[PDB]
Amino acid sequence: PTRFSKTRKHRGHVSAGKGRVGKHRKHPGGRGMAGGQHHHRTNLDKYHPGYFGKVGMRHFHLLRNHYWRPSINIDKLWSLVPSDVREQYLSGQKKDTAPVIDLLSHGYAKLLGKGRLPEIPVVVRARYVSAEAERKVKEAGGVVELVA
Amino acid sequence: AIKHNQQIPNNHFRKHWQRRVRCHFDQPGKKVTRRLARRAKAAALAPRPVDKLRPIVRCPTVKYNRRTRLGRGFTLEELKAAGIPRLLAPTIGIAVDHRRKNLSEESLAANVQRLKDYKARLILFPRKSNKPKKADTPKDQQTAETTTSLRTSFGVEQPLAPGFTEISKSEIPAGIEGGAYRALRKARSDARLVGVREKRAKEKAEAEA
RNA sequence: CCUAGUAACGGCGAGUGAAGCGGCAACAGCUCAAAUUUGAAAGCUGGCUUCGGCCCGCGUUGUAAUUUGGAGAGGAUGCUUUGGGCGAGGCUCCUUCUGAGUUCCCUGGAACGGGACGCCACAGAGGGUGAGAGCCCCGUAUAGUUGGAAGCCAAGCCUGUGUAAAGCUCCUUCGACGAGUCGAGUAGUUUGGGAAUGCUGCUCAAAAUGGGAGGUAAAUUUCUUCUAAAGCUAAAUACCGGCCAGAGACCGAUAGCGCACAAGUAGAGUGAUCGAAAGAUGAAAAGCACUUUGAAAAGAGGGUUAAAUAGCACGUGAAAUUGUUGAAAGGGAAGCGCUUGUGACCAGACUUGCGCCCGGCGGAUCAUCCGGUGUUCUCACCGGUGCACUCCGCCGGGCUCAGGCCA
RNA sequence: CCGGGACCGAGGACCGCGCUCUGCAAGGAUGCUGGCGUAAUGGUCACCAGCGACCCGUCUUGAAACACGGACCAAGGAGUCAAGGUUUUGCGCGAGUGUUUGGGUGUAAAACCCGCACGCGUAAUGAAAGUGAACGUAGGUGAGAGCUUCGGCGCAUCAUCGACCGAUCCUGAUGUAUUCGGAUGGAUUUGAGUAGGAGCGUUAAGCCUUGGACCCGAAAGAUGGUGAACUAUGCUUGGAUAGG
RNA sequence: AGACUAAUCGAACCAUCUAGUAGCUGGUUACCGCCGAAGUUUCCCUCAGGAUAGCAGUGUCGACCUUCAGUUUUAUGAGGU
RNA sequence: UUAACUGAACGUGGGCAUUCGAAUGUAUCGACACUAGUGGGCCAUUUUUGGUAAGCAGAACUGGCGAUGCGGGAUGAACCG
RNA sequence: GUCCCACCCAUACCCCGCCCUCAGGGUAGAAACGAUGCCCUGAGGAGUAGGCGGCCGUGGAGGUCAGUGACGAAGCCUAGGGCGUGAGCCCGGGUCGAACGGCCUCUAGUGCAGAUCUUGGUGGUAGUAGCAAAUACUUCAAUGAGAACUUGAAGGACCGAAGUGGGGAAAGGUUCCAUGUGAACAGCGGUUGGACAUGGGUUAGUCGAUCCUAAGCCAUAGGGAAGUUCCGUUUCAAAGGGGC
RNA sequence: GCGAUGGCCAGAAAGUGGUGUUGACGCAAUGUGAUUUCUGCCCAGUGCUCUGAAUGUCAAAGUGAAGAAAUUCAACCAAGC
RNA sequence: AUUAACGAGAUUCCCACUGUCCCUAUCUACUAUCUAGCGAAACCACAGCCAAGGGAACGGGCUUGGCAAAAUCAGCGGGGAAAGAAGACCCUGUUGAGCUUGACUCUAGUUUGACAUUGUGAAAA
RNA sequence: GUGUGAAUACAAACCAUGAAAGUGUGGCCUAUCGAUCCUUUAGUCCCUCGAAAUUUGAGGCUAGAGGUGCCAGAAAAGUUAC
RNA sequence: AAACUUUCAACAACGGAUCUCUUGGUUCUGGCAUCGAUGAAGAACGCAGCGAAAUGCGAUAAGUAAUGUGAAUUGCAGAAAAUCAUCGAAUCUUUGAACGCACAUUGCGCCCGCCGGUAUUCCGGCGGGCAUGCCUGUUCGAGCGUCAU
Ligand SMILES: [Mg+2]
Ligand SMILES: [Mg+2]
Ligand SMILES: [Mg+2]
Ligand SMILES: [Mg+2]
Ligand SMILES: [Mg+2]
Ligand SMILES: [Mg+2]
Ligand SMILES: [Mg+2]
Ligand SMILES: [Mg+2]
Ligand SMILES: [Mg+2]
Ligand SMILES: [Mg+2]
Ligand SMILES: [Mg+2]
Ligand SMILES: [Mg+2]
Ligand SMILES: [Mg+2]
Ligand SMILES: [Mg+2]
Ligand SMILES: [Mg+2]
Ligand SMILES: [Mg+2]
Ligand SMILES: [Mg+2]
Ligand SMILES: [Mg+2]
Ligand SMILES: [Mg+2]
Ligand SMILES: [Mg+2]
Ligand SMILES: [Mg+2]
Ligand SMILES: [Mg+2]
Ligand SMILES: [Mg+2]
Ligand SMILES: [Mg+2]
Ligand SMILES: [Mg+2]
Ligand SMILES: [Mg+2]
Ligand SMILES: [Mg+2]
Ligand SMILES: [Mg+2]
Ligand SMILES: [Mg+2]
Ligand SMILES: [Mg+2]
Ligand SMILES: [Mg+2]
Ligand SMILES: [Mg+2]
Ligand SMILES: [Mg+2]
Ligand SMILES: [Mg+2]
Ligand SMILES: [Mg+2]
Ligand SMILES: [Mg+2]
Ligand SMILES: [Mg+2]
Ligand SMILES: [Mg+2]
Ligand SMILES: [Mg+2]
Ligand SMILES: [Mg+2]
Ligand SMILES: [Mg+2]
Ligand SMILES: [Mg+2]
Ligand SMILES: [Mg+2]
Ligand SMILES: [Mg+2]
Ligand SMILES: [Mg+2]
Ligand SMILES: [Mg+2]
Ligand SMILES: [Mg+2]
Ligand SMILES: [Mg+2]
Ligand SMILES: [Mg+2]
Ligand SMILES: [Mg+2]
Ligand SMILES: [Mg+2]
Ligand SMILES: [Mg+2]
Ligand SMILES: [Mg+2]
Ligand SMILES: [Mg+2]
Ligand SMILES: [Mg+2]
Ligand SMILES: [Mg+2]
Ligand SMILES: [Mg+2]
Ligand SMILES: [Mg+2]
Ligand SMILES: [Mg+2]
Ligand SMILES: [Mg+2]
Ligand SMILES: [Mg+2]
Ligand SMILES: [Mg+2]
Ligand SMILES: [Mg+2]
Ligand SMILES: [Mg+2]
Ligand SMILES: [Mg+2]
Ligand SMILES: [Mg+2]
Ligand SMILES: [Mg+2]
Ligand SMILES: [Mg+2]
Ligand SMILES: [Mg+2]
Ligand SMILES: [Mg+2]
Ligand SMILES: [Mg+2]
Ligand SMILES: [Mg+2]
Ligand SMILES: [Mg+2]
Ligand SMILES: [Mg+2]
Ligand SMILES: [Mg+2]
Ligand SMILES: [Mg+2]
Ligand SMILES: [Mg+2]
Ligand SMILES: [Mg+2]
Ligand SMILES: [Mg+2]
Ligand SMILES: [Mg+2]
Ligand SMILES: [Mg+2]
Ligand SMILES: [Mg+2]
Ligand SMILES: [Mg+2]
Ligand SMILES: [Mg+2]
Ligand SMILES: [Mg+2]
Ligand SMILES: [Mg+2]
Ligand SMILES: [Mg+2]
Ligand SMILES: [Mg+2]
Ligand SMILES: [Mg+2]
Ligand SMILES: [Mg+2]
Ligand SMILES: [Mg+2]
Ligand SMILES: [Mg+2]
Ligand SMILES: [Mg+2]
Ligand SMILES: [Mg+2]
Ligand SMILES: [Mg+2]
Ligand SMILES: [Mg+2]
Ligand SMILES: [Mg+2]
Ligand SMILES: [Mg+2]
Ligand SMILES: [Mg+2]
Ligand SMILES: [Mg+2]
Ligand SMILES: [Mg+2]
Ligand SMILES: [Mg+2]
Ligand SMILES: [Mg+2]
Ligand SMILES: [Mg+2]
Ligand SMILES: [Mg+2]
Ligand SMILES: [Mg+2]
Ligand SMILES: [Mg+2]
Ligand SMILES: [Mg+2]
Ligand SMILES: [Mg+2]
Ligand SMILES: [Mg+2]
Ligand SMILES: [Mg+2]
Ligand SMILES: [Mg+2]
Ligand SMILES: [Mg+2]
Ligand SMILES: [Mg+2]
Ligand SMILES: [Mg+2]
Ligand SMILES: [Mg+2]
Ligand SMILES: [Mg+2]
Ligand SMILES: [Mg+2]
Ligand SMILES: [Mg+2]
Ligand SMILES: [Mg+2]
Ligand SMILES: [Mg+2]
Ligand SMILES: [Mg+2]
Ligand SMILES: [Mg+2]
Ligand SMILES: [Mg+2]
Ligand SMILES: [Mg+2]
Repeated sequence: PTRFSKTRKHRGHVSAGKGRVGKHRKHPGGRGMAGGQHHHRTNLDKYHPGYFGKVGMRHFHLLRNHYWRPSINIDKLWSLVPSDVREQYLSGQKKDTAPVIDLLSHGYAKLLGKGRLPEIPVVVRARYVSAEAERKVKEAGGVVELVA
Repeated sequence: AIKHNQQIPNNHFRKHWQRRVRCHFDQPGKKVTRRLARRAKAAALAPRPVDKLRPIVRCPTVKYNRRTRLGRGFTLEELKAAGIPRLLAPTIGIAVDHRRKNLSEESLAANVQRLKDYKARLILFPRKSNKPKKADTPKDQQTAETTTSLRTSFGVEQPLAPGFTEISKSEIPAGIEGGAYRALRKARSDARLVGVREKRAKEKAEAEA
């Protein structure tokens, strides 16, 4: 809102807070990113190291769908189970059944191994799996199976 | 002219953008017009549903591979298996797509069953009331609770496979012999080395002569 | 909408910059060339015609039927399919029609204002009427209704009929498919398209599981996907330019369009063009009769009006600037600050209020008790009692207290 | 220890330090008296008087300047809006968050309701292929608010030594499609990482960029039109110029 | 003669692109309260301008920890005016 | 690392104060965030460099004016207070 | 020149009152409080560029004040008051005639002395510069309110046939004629006027245009050009007129 | 400078145009500037003009070689120098 | 180089001539002047007496002195660092434009080569 | 407390030299020099050419070189008396 | 002491600010698709009892027909609706893409028909016609381009 702005407070004061010596001219220093390798080099080097130059190779017609593989950690693996069934498993009212989790159905392609796992068998169907995640599932007593 | 720690500005307003600004103050009025057009076309299609029957289709890429949705129309093979003539399908509310193919028995069977359910639920009024033919509903089962939205009454029942399933222990499958991670590494390596191994094998085979 | 300010382009600087997928709105599919009707140009324009046809012309260097790759053609095979006419009834369209105060009192020139009493409301949107009107008037709400034209849709009926035409189920075989076109080179331009994204010019110039594409130039071998060089097609989309209509936390006559007005006018320029200023008396012209002075314009009386200092130089009527009247100052500026003085003109404060004794007047509660209600459950109220060594109020006298300004 | 004078009286029951203790000069003025009760005090204006007093705005080291603008008055007149970004406020929900592209609905541009996808966040690292985060009660040491059974428990955060993930360098096991695979542990390395998630949406402010971009101002450049009624040159057709 | 081409000529006039750009000149609108500068560093075809650090304000947060200091004393180094 | 537990570094456990080991002050300690203006300066003491010199030009330290009124120096940006 | 005494005054110092800022405390078995309040205590106050906070004012929106008003809203004037440090707010008197305001939120085209600012209006200068080229007017009479610049008569003068004469071309468009005339215009006046108003006025076989061709321009046939169109004018054209 | 298949020039192009109803006593382009008397030396430089071999330089197209092909490398060159 | 004739071309001298001058005077008309009528504009921070001082180093204002009396008319050119006109000289600007060239980068035209238009014969190794 | 140029101590290695100890990471010390883009080399069972292969070619990663002397690094002749 | 200048106040001037108003703009939203050789848009000139302009109209000229409504119009005059709404029938001057050729001319022609002057020929009056590109068709033709007798 205009009534909360500082221009209202600058009414009656010549130069509107822009100074008398420097006068708020049009574009001192240039427009946009002018002088990146010149008078603005000090800023462009203090911040944004690496602004200029090329690194790496090109990929013509990159289709982002080729690289779709969202990952989930084993610490949040059990959060994919519905809360009531998850509580039943964690408290131990099954111990004769195992949950089969479809990471692709939940929207994930790779299983990573960040967290810990409770000592409960569980079958995990994933496109990809990390070595640590696989090891941790096996030690918990389950198995991971590749499904594409 | 940058002056502090700023994200480098890249606002594409160096053309005369004001000449092509598209505001949307007509959003509610356009919605009202759309609703009026829908009501008019539904009234015109008095007993018929307002849309055509669509098949179930799997989204193409490796992303969205997991989900199904509605397609454009049923294939000629699906119509033939369901027993619906090609020229008769579009006149009874069925969308037909002549350029889609059934590469898999699963999709073929799913769409055929969909068509069969639609045909079982179809009520066909005779062209002339005073002389119905054998293919029309015989005026007795012509009264029933009908649907006017095939997109809802014949939607995608489950676009995604169930993400949770319980099996008993001792039914847990045995893992891949070397492990899943190793199996993936081995498959990747074989795919990388298929050509080099092939040329080396043929070279060693031909080295004798 | 998202993809995405991404892939990519860029003196890789400044900067630029798509697409596939995905969600949605809307969905609609088709017809030609390439075949012999060959047991019958079956096709079409024009003219005449009782309506049955006739004539000329076009056309075999190909007009109809069939076929368009999703196929189809040819055969089998048994099922299946079709043409016309009404039409209740409904939605439209034009048209007739719509509730309630002008009741009493005050102000006013005029109630549409204030007060009192009423009414209507599926209508208290808006406007007019002599000032803020639901009920004075037009309109406003509601589905109805008076009469009429017949525009659409349509339940269902009535009635032809398989020579012909049409679909499906199987099949050995056949299975025509667009050329200075694709493609290649080079040049220019363009693109995010990068050993070249599209387009165009020039040169070369195709093929028959061929050809194009598969985002790094090339040879070789595979694979995937479509089928160019012919054509038609609602909708969802843009647009307030045109014609209507409804609105706004917009502007309010130097604003808002240049234009609220005889505005793209008056006027300027040879011309292309440029291009203003300018709204408001009053409810009603009732727009000042008549007398008098003046050559006249006008003035002075008088009249109209609620009002003329509202008189067509017209609502209100600021400042700059000016005239008259009154007061004051002024020996080469004035204005201004602090502080008195003089003169002029003023706002407040005060003119009482509290108490206590002594008399007069009036009244009926003053304590207490009884009953009924309320409430904070112990504190009140309302009735009955009281009934004058109480209580309250008003006068008269005395005393006390405080209360203005300067000392 | 006695006088003489000036300016001032803030506070508003008691409370406290105390003294020369029936009281007091001790945590801030009372008592008595007089005149007037109105223009008397007081305010405003005009003028005289004493002292003081350069014309404002601006650029500037420096302005009253012999620096520029300003004769006067009325009205108009200049940091806005949008997108994107950032930090800090206030909100809602929270490992999630965001209804409003759209649909439903409506007393109809409002309000209300719905969900698939999607964006951002939840995982980083490398040019990329790719790989991808716990030895420990999610570690040890020193601090550390606050709790404590008084023995220590130790938030946030800071310093420090370690551990884990990706990358880079080293080696280089069991194996082998014998040229592939890359176990184990080791780096004076390196990362916008992990190590009991903080984000998403929205509101307000400052700041940044592009935009007309606080307002007014060039000399120029370009596209498309209009002029030889002046004047220049030429063509066609005409006219005019005493007396010596 | 850079003369003339409608008072316009070292490139006419009209309209538009166009509110062209300006590191340059001018201006930039109520009051009170608190705090309160810089003309210096480095880089820039930088020298009438920018960025960068410094000086300044505001908002906080932390145990505001028992520390901090344009100072003296004591002890102990360096210097070449 | 050394010939070696012998050193280096980091610690465990125990002890110190009848006094936390000069003075003075503490009228403010530290960390963080975001950002304004400024980036023409000038004057003076002392030390100066160039110059014959300059109300000239250029430096070091400190204090000033700029940004500041007030008393004094009659008159004044810097002098004295 | 040196030494001594008393005295004068800064916005400095000391004591006191008040304002604000900053800081530190008290205030609930609430007899309690714009707790955002009140009470107690201490210190401090310069300021351009600039930052921040709090407030005043303006147009419009929601809510509210059962708000004000034709028995007078808004606006305007005011050597009449009151409040606030101030921006401002309120009231008295006059004018006037139809709407308007306070409070809390919301909103912005929201506050002017400047910009050789924009538009409009108005001053001093100032009854001033000036109204002096083209030889020149005078007498009587009429008219009229009014006569140097109207008219009649008379006189005196100029233009002196390359004219201040008589007619035309371009250009103007009614200025031509009659009648009447208030204002405006005729830079003095005005009875007069190319002014204003009301009515009239331009007569062709022979005068011109019309006909012809000139310089030149535009078609056509054709050829260029994406095209607006360019060339072409007799050119690579099947291009007509005489009688029975 | 030019004898028309041309010189100089205009045009976006043209089956276009000017010189040109022209033809060297002409058309076009320059310098000097009546008459008189004269107009000397210099072709190294920059131009213009003429020859492009015993001489060197070169593009596209074309030729040869290598290659699997893209390509690469070799010779050859018209104008111009 | 010279040159008759010509020249509103530049220059020196001589005769004549004269107010150019010594050295000014006088006359005429029309103004100015005064009056009736009519009636602007430029310009204007506020204004208008000086001397010195200091000051942005040349004051109308400030300091210290001199002084200082209404309201006015005709002239006048000392001052108002008087009015025009955002200095045209000079410098700065990463502002232009006209012109030049062996500046940088291009370009109409032009020259030459190649391909196409482009066909049919013969001869020469 | 950014680059650049220089410089200092130590670690990984494997070398030179002296019987050793030790010294040596250019010149006894204080100057002697150069970004992005592009190009060219050197480095490997390294990565990519995105339908799948092989071979050319191309593109990446790490380290040098070709240079900006206006040396934190534009590609640049005059005249104006109009 | 007046006058003059200045200051202050009342009244009167000058001017058009302020307030209030608004048949106007501006912006958004919704509906609709309809110009022209059957002569458009635009231009010119005319038309009313008394009009210059604006608006409307076209020699049938401030309008005619037709339908609906139902008593006006109004400044005056006049008369027996209306300056009304609607609108399907007409009129529609000179032009203009503009069309016989032109046009800086109210210029100059040709064809058909009728009516007059002795008239197929000249003159006058009236009516209807005469542009270009292209398509289909008709008819009349050209060419040793070509086919049979
Ligand atoms: Mg300030
Ligand atoms: Mg300024
Ligand atoms: Mg600045
Ligand atoms: Mg622009
Ligand atoms: Mg490109
Ligand atoms: Mg672009
Ligand atoms: Mg009614
Ligand atoms: Mg009455
Ligand atoms: Mg009433
Ligand atoms: Mg009403
Ligand atoms: Mg095809
Ligand atoms: Mg190209
Ligand atoms: Mg182009
Ligand atoms: Mg290309
Ligand atoms: Mg590929
Ligand atoms: Mg497919
Ligand atoms: Mg096609
Ligand atoms: Mg089409
Ligand atoms: Mg206007
Ligand atoms: Mg006006
Ligand atoms: Mg206007
Ligand atoms: Mg004109
Ligand atoms: Mg008015
Ligand atoms: Mg009045
Ligand atoms: Mg009035
Ligand atoms: Mg008035
Ligand atoms: Mg006044
Ligand atoms: Mg006084
Ligand atoms: Mg007094
Ligand atoms: Mg003084
Ligand atoms: Mg200066
Ligand atoms: Mg000043
Ligand atoms: Mg001076
Ligand atoms: Mg200056
Ligand atoms: Mg200046
Ligand atoms: Mg001035
Ligand atoms: Mg206004
Ligand atoms: Mg104003
Ligand atoms: Mg601007
Ligand atoms: Mg901006
Ligand atoms: Mg401009
Ligand atoms: Mg220009
Ligand atoms: Mg340019
Ligand atoms: Mg042009
Ligand atoms: Mg002429
Ligand atoms: Mg003669
Ligand atoms: Mg010259
Ligand atoms: Mg002109
Ligand atoms: Mg001229
Ligand atoms: Mg020009
Ligand atoms: Mg112009
Ligand atoms: Mg301070
Ligand atoms: Mg540079
Ligand atoms: Mg400056
Ligand atoms: Mg020494
Ligand atoms: Mg030394
Ligand atoms: Mg600098
Ligand atoms: Mg800075
Ligand atoms: Mg300086
Ligand atoms: Mg500066
Ligand atoms: Mg100096
Ligand atoms: Mg300064
Ligand atoms: Mg000071
Ligand atoms: Mg002083
Ligand atoms: Mg104080
Ligand atoms: Mg202060
Ligand atoms: Mg507004
Ligand atoms: Mg009033
Ligand atoms: Mg009224
Ligand atoms: Mg404004
Ligand atoms: Mg003003
Ligand atoms: Mg100002
Ligand atoms: Mg005079
Ligand atoms: Mg004169
Ligand atoms: Mg005279
Ligand atoms: Mg005369
Ligand atoms: Mg008389
Ligand atoms: Mg006379
Ligand atoms: Mg004479
Ligand atoms: Mg003669
Ligand atoms: Mg005459
Ligand atoms: Mg004459
Ligand atoms: Mg003429
Ligand atoms: Mg007369
Ligand atoms: Mg006159
Ligand atoms: Mg007169
Ligand atoms: Mg007269
Ligand atoms: Mg008379
Ligand atoms: Mg006249
Ligand atoms: Mg004649
Ligand atoms: Mg004629
Ligand atoms: Mg032509
Ligand atoms: Mg042609
Ligand atoms: Mg010569
Ligand atoms: Mg030579
Ligand atoms: Mg030679
Ligand atoms: Mg050669
Ligand atoms: Mg001679
Ligand atoms: Mg004079
Ligand atoms: Mg006079
Ligand atoms: Mg003045
Ligand atoms: Mg003086
Ligand atoms: Mg002086
Ligand atoms: Mg002066
Ligand atoms: Mg005097
Ligand atoms: Mg003079
Ligand atoms: Mg003078
Ligand atoms: Mg002056
Ligand atoms: Mg200047
Ligand atoms: Mg510079
Ligand atoms: Mg230039
Ligand atoms: Mg020029
Ligand atoms: Mg280098
Ligand atoms: Mg380079
Ligand atoms: Mg590949
Ligand atoms: Mg280089
Ligand atoms: Mg440098
Ligand atoms: Mg007036
Ligand atoms: Mg017509
Ligand atoms: Mg015709
Ligand atoms: Mg015709
Ligand atoms: Mg003619
Ligand atoms: Mg006859
Ligand atoms: Mg015919
Ligand atoms: Mg023939």
